[PDB]
Amino acid sequence: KSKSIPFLEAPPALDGTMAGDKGFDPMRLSEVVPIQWAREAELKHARICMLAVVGWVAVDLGFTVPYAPQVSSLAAHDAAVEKGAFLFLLFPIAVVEVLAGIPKCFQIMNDPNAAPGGDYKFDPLGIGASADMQEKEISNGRLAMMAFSGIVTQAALTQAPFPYTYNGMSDLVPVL
Amino acid sequence: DMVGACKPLGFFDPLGFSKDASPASMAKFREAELKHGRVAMLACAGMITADKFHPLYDGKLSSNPLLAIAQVPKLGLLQILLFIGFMEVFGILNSRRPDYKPGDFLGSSQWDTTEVWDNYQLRELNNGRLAMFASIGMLTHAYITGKGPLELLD
Amino acid sequence: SEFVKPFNNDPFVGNLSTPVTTSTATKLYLGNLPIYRKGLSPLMRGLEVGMAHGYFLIGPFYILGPLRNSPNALLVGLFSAYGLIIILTLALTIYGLASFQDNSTGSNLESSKGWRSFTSGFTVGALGGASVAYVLLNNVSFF
Amino acid sequence: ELGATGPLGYWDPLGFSTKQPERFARYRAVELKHGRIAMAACTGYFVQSVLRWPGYLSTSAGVKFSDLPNGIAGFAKIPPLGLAQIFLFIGLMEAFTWPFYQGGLGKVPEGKLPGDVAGDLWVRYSDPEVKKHKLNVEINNGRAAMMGSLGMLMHDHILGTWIPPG
Amino acid sequence: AYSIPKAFIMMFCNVLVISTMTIQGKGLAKGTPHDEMVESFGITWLLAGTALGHIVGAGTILGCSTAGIL
Amino acid sequence: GVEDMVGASVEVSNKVWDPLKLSAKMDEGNLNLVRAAELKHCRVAMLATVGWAWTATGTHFEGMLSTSQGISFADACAAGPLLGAAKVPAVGVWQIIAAIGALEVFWENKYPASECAGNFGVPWVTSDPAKMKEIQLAELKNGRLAMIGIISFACAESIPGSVPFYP
Ligand code: CLA
Ligand code: CLA
Ligand SMILES: CC(=O)O[C@H]1CC(C)(C)C(=C=C/C(C)=C/C=C/C(C)=C/C=C/C=C(C)/C=C/C=C(\C)C(=O)C[C@@]23O[C@]2(C)C[C@@H](O)CC3(C)C)[C@](C)(O)C1
Ligand SMILES: CC(=O)O[C@H]1CC(C)(C)C(=C=C/C(C)=C/C=C/C(C)=C/C=C/C=C(C)/C=C/C=C(\C)C(=O)C[C@@]23O[C@]2(C)C[C@@H](O)CC3(C)C)[C@](C)(O)C1
Ligand SMILES: CC(=O)O[C@H]1CC(C)(C)C(=C=C/C(C)=C/C=C/C(C)=C/C=C/C=C(C)/C=C/C=C(\C)C(=O)C[C@@]23O[C@]2(C)C[C@@H](O)CC3(C)C)[C@](C)(O)C1
Ligand code: KC2
Ligand code: KC2
Ligand SMILES: CC1=C(/C=C/C(C)=C/C=C/C(C)=C/C=C/C=C(C)/C=C/C=C(C)/C=C/C2=C(C)CCCC2(C)C)C(C)(C)CCC1
Ligand SMILES: CC1=C(/C=C/C(C)=C\C=C\C(C)=C\C=C\C=C(C)\C=C\C=C(C)\C=C\C2=C(C)CCCC2(C)C)C(C)(C)CCC1
Repeated sequence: KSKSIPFLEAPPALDGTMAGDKGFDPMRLSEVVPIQWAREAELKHARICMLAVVGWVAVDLGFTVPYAPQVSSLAAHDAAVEKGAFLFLLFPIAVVEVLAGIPKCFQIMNDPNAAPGGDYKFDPLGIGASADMQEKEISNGRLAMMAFSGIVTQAALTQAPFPYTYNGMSDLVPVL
Repeated sequence: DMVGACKPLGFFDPLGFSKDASPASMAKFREAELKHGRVAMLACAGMITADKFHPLYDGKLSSNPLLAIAQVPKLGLLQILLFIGFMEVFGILNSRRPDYKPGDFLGSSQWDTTEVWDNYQLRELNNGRLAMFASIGMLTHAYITGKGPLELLD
Repeated sequence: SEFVKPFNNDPFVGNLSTPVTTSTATKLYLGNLPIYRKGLSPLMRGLEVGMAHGYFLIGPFYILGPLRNSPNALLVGLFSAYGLIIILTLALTIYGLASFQDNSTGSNLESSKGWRSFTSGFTVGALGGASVAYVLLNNVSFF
Repeated sequence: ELGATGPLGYWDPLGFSTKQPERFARYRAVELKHGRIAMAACTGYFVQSVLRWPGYLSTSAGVKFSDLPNGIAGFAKIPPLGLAQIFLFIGLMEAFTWPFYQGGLGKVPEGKLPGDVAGDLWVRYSDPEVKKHKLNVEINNGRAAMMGSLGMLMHDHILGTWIPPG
Repeated sequence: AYSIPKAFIMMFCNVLVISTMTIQGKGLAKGTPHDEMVESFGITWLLAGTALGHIVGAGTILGCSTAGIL
Repeated sequence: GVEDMVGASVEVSNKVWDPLKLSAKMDEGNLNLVRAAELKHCRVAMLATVGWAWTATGTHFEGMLSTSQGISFADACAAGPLLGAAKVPAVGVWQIIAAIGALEVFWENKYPASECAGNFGVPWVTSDPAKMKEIQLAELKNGRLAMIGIISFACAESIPGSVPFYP
């Protein structure tokens, strides 16, 4: 029985070696998608959403680079596209993806002796790849995914400052 | 025995008939059943097509089935009667044959038939029954309203 | 459920017992046509065939002839039918002469006397049928 | 062991029956009774939302079946004689027709099931598996119906219509 | 999705397709249990079922919008 | 088994009442088929009588039957049963008959009429054979009266003054 859903049996592929494992796979994607591919995708989305959340919050608070538009994060995409300097953020993304994801993706698909998904060996400071720091990475990334989804769909809906709620801190704190 | 039995009603025979009747009587009953079904299917198809598509006779004959036949010339009726009579004398000779199988102008007792043949025969029979009811309904509607089937549906 | 089987239970004869070839309707119609009917003499076979063909031979010449739009359209059609029937029975006679060279049986289409009787019946029947069709088309106002 | 299956198996988050297993029969009787009245009330709400009887509710009064709303106001707009008739009908049906307790409180029939109040003339499934499944769906529908009926009652108390704002 | 009628129609079409579908002779309408379908086919049972459910839902929604029923 | 079947109404005769001898020459399967037809007529007649009583008395839904055709239940109820009905879209009528046909196809495949003489899969209210036969006889008598009642109602409304009362 899975630890997360106590009325279903966990898949055999999940086991307990992977970081962030909680037996949560009710519809068993792990049989139709390789777990390493799924983990690489999970970590990629998690990292992109962490960066997106912190960048959105910074730009909304007002942290702006010189010569850039002085706009909120909701209109920042359109403003940057109009002003021009937004393809040079795609260019490093282009080289990183084409020269690290495609080879790593084909290694995960084909090679048996390949690094696990989301492992680029990126440890400049040597902080450590412990299983505590992988669990923390995964938990923060999942929280950032949900938080970014909420932030975008609330900012577009309400068109308000940082809280992205209609009333403000009053909705997070009804006592106010 | 025969092929007519079907799922919705089973062997439908409330009023005897089948028992206490000769094999010749049973063959006559099935021949009449198949003839009625076939003629009724022809009548239903003819009425349905001639309601909205009647190019013959310069398109002047009415869509009413009970008046189109009145307007048809005498020679056409005589030729139709001659054709039907020729088909019926062939049926009579088939009856006189010693290996008659009620309704089977194809033979079909001289080939290795299986249950699919019986199923298709039942398909013919049930379509004939449905057409038997439908054609009489069409004629009664034409007499009552004066409109044909599709004109009534309009 | 096979419906095409060997002809007369002979797989090695060049034929098949299809519904078209062997069905009861085909057997009845063919066997009851005059050329195959039982008990008919060769004269009677020829007579029936003759009237059947001479009745319809007039029509093409009458309607689609050169003198269709003429007062003598039907007479010309009948003369054309008579000429075609003359050619047909000449063909029949020479066919009998070529095929049934030596024969003494008679009363059989595959014999000289029987084929001569068949040709005679065909000639008389065709002339009579063409004449009857002429009379009917003259009195077409009846129908 | 009837009641207990589903997403959550036994579910006694305060341990009532665990502390007092002798009272499980009484609690089952009360649950079934509440579920039955709840199913009746929910069906009444759904069917009154669409269909209203034609005729005078009372000739003496000026109120028809069509003027009543579907809620507390609808129940309020009934003559006191009609309300008393409803009350005594419920009283007879619950005291002499379908008494859950043979005698006093906490005295449900030991031979019969806790909610076995129907007489001889009733639908009975002579199969243990089918009977168990049908009783399980009975009690579960009772739970869902009574939660939903509390929802309807609170919505109609607050706004006036059982359906909440969309 | 915008309208509650549209959501209801799409959900009903998806549920109907999932109930009445059959893969290799196995289906809920044909008395195959949910657990056996889940083990035999996996999430391919939901993916194909909901894909065809969306196709038929689109067909019926567009037809009803054309007819003015919606 | 004409005597085996339940339905002998003591009011008309202590035994089976078959004046024209239509069951004298009949098969057991066809007897079951005829009983199934009798029961289906009975059950349709009771429901039709109750529907007539509800629609004629003024009972109707609160709504519109077709948004694209400007129809309402109140108009059908005000018109009357014979008319109001005529006042329904043909598409809705075909949908009703299609649902009934789906139910009948499923039930006849599951419970063939000749095999089961109207005994579908609904659960039974009593297992005592005496009460079982009494309930079956009561069903048949009520359904016979329902047939007579629905035809009487039809003749009353279609032809005025054709039944003494017509409540
Ligand atoms: C007139 C046409 C006709 C004929 C000759 C037959 C003949 C036959 N049917 Mg029947 N049948 C017919 C129409 C006909 N059927 C129709 C339209 C249906 C659809 C309901 C059926 C449905 C049916 C089933 C389901 C079965 C048969 C079977 C049979 C066979 C046994 C019963 C028998 O002897 O009936 C004798 C019939 C007659 C002598 C015809 C006249 C009957 C009375 C006297 C008058 C007409 C009745 C009534 C008043 C209808 C007209 C009123 C109104 C609708 C206009 C036999 C070959 C059974 C079979 O083949 O088993 C092997 C079988 O299983 N039939
Ligand atoms: C094949 C094409 C063709 C067709 C359709 C026609 C048609 C015609 N030509 Mg001809 N013609 C043709 C080629 C053709 N021609 C050629 C190649 C030449 C050059 C030599 C001519 C030169 C020519 C002349 C000089 C004249 C005609 C004329 C005619 C007309 C009358 C001829 C006649 O008496 O026929 C007689 C035909 C028959 C006795 C029998 C025809 C066959 C029958 C109907 C077939 C039935 C088959 C049946 C369905 C089988 C199954 C039956 C079973 C189921 C029972 C007619 C319009 C005459 C006219 O007046 O024109 C307006 C005319 O003067 N044609
Ligand atoms: C007597 C005899 O002889 O035979 C009988 C014997 C026997 C056994 C009794 C039989 C039976 C069966 C019977 C009578 C069964 C009856 C069952 C019944 C009557 C069951 C109601 C359920 C209601 C529920 C769950 C309500 C949920 C309600 C919910 C989820 C809500 O909250 C409502 C709501 O959320 C919505 C939906 C919309 C939202 O905007 C919000 C609101 C809050 C408004 C037989 C066999 O048929 C015949
Ligand atoms: C053996 C032993 O020792 O103990 C055993 C035996 C013993 C003691 C008998 C037991 C018991 C019985 C107990 C304790 C039962 C408790 C029952 C309980 C607690 C029942 C609440 C109902 C609330 C309702 C219906 C609320 C409606 C609310 C409605 C309709 C409202 O809308 C109210 C409203 O305010 C709102 C929400 C908003 C406002 O805008 C409008 C208004 C003002 C209208 C136990 C538990 O078995 C323990
Ligand atoms: C002196 C006299 O009468 O003069 C005149 C008066 C008048 C009025 C003018 C006339 C009339 C008309 C008449 C006589 C009309 C009669 C009408 C009559 C007799 C109407 C019965 C309805 C029964 C129903 C609807 C039963 C439903 C029953 C249902 C749906 C159930 O609950 C049963 C069931 O769920 C259970 C409980 C258990 C489950 O397993 C499932 C089943 C389905 C089995 C006449 C003809 O002119 C005669
Ligand atoms: C719970 C179910 C129930 C049953 C089993 C039941 C049985 C009987 C019997 C048979 C034993 C008789 C003889 C009878 C007679 C009358 N009932 Mg009564 N009745 C029930 C319910 C209601 C309700 C809700 C109302 C009501 C009424 C009246 C009036 C008044 C009419 C008028 O006002 O002109 C009269 C004469 C109304 C009322 O009290 O009106 C002031 C009203 O609202 N009844 N009622
Ligand atoms: C036997 C009962 C019955 C069932 C089980 C049933 C089920 C479903 C389902 C499946 C869950 C759907 C999805 C559906 C959809 C529609 N039904 Mg339908 N329906 C039934 C009965 C009637 C009647 C009597 C009418 C009707 C109609 C419509 C219209 C069009 C409305 C309009 O015209 O605006 C639409 C779109 C009306 C109609 O077609 O009116 C011309 C109409 O009168 N239905 N119906
Ligand atoms: C089968 C069939 C068919 C066909 C048909 C046909 C093929 C027909 C034909 C027809 C014809 C084609 C007919 C004919 C007739 C003829 C006649 C009717 C004749 C007569 C003649 C006569 C009468 C003669 C006389 C005479 C003589 C003999 C000699 C001397 C002179 C005289 C004149 C005296 C069809 C397709 C429809 C389809 C269905 C089936
Ligand atoms: C039936 C039959 C058949 C057939 C069929 C078909 C399908 C078809 C046919 C066809 C044909 C078979 C045709 C024909 C045609 C013909 C023609 C087309 C002719 C013409 C002619 C002419 C035109 C002539 C003229 C003339 C004269 C008359 C004389 C003098 C000279 C002249 C030249 C002037 C068979 C054999 C199989 C078998 C048996 C039966």
